[PDB]
Amino acid sequence: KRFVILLDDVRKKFCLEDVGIPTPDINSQSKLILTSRYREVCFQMNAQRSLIEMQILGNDASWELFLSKLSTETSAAVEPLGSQSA
Amino acid sequence: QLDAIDEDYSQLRKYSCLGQCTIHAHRRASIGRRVLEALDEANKLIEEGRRFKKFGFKPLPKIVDPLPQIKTFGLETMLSQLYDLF
Amino acid sequence: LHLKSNWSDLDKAKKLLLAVETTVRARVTAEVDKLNICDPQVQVWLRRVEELQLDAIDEDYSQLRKYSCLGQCTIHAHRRASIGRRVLEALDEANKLIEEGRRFKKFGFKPLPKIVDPLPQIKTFGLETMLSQLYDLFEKGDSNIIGVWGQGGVGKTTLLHVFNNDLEKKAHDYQVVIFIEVSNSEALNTVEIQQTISERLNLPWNDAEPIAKRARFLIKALGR
Amino acid sequence: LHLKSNWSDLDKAKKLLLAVETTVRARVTAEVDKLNICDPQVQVWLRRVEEL
Ligand SMILES: Nc1ncnc2c1ncn2[C@@H]1O[C@H](COP(=O)(O)OP(=O)(O)OP(=O)(O)O)[C@@H](O)[C@H]1O
Repeated sequence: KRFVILLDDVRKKFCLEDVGIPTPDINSQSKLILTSRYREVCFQMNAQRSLIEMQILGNDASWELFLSKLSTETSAAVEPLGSQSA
Repeated sequence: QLDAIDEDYSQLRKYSCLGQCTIHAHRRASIGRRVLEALDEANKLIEEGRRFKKFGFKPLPKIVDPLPQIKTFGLETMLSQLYDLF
Repeated sequence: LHLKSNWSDLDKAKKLLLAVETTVRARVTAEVDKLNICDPQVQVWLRRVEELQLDAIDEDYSQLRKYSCLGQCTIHAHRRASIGRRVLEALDEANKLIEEGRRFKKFGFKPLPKIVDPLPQIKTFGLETMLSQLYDLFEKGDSNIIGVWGQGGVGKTTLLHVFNNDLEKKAHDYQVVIFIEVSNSEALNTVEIQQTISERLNLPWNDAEPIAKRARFLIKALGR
Repeated sequence: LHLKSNWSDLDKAKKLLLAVETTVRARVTAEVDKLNICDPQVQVWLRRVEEL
């Protein structure tokens, strides 16, 4: 089958064939996406040529994420625009 | 739709006061054969649905099953990068 | 005049046949998912359902309906003669297919083991010249026991993986290619080696059988 | 003649016979793998299929 395996939060190098997952190759259409905190682990798992860095949130998006976390009355204190308050 | 013949038979009941008249024999001829046309089907449906022993089959797994869909802010740019590799 | 009722019964049979076929195909797909192959008798039944093409007579009957306005005359009765016998020709086949596919109990059979099953195919560099040396004995060498030696990490195991996977590309007279990992221990974990051989020879695993008795059995089995 | 219908049913029987024979041979090959010998009654049946 043409599978896609999303491998979440790997913390050590492990062998795919020992867990049952075949390593995808160029001849096969299958993909395998793994996430980890360590670039060393992603290099050990042969993902060096397709590495993506998960960067922190932007200045604007970090604020509206903070806004959605506040209660209705608390948000109304820091929501208002046009006027400026401390 | 067994109620259809019931209404058709219901009108013949009003003509049943002189059912031996050749004019009303036109309706009585049809009903006398239409009842048998729906009686055998009704009885066949009895012995079929009374004979079932399994009523459902487990469907094949979905291609991709949904995962927790939380509200996300500012994730469009990074998700675009991931798809550009995938 | 039996066509008006028989064609109605054909529609019931057709819609029931699609239901039985759907059950069989879903049941067969659950077998192919287990790497089994669809049973040959089921495959014949499925192929007959596909080839039936019940929509062909439906269109032919649809044209007779337009001729049905004055079908009593011999001008339009020519079409009605064929349909009145063609419906029964497809009704009995449809009903026969109903009671055949409803009578299946096994839908797949486990295929025989492959001559050589693929092993991990990693990207290898500069291994062509050594693989040529290994093949030069395997094809031509006088002794039937071949030994490959080298320091740790030089590529001995990877040579076997690329050698085993290369056999399935070429043509050879051999019947089974077994890859056994004796590296598990220096204590020779005999049971797990016999499991690999028996699984590769399509043999049943008699768990309680003593090791010495199995070893005598495998010698006879591998000797064939 | 009635040949036009009988020969059509022969084709169905032939393709079904090849399916039953395939099941039997695969079942027999699973027996020879256990060093057993093909059952004499099955061997007679198989030999008649080949000779057909
Ligand atoms: N030609 C090659 N190209 C790329 N990598 C290779 C090649 N030959 C061996 N390797 C690498 O060598 C690594 C060491 O494992 P390998 O199977 O080669 O060991 P080995 O020679 O059997 O040694 P030992 O079993 O003593 O550890 C493997 O991860 C494999 O990727």
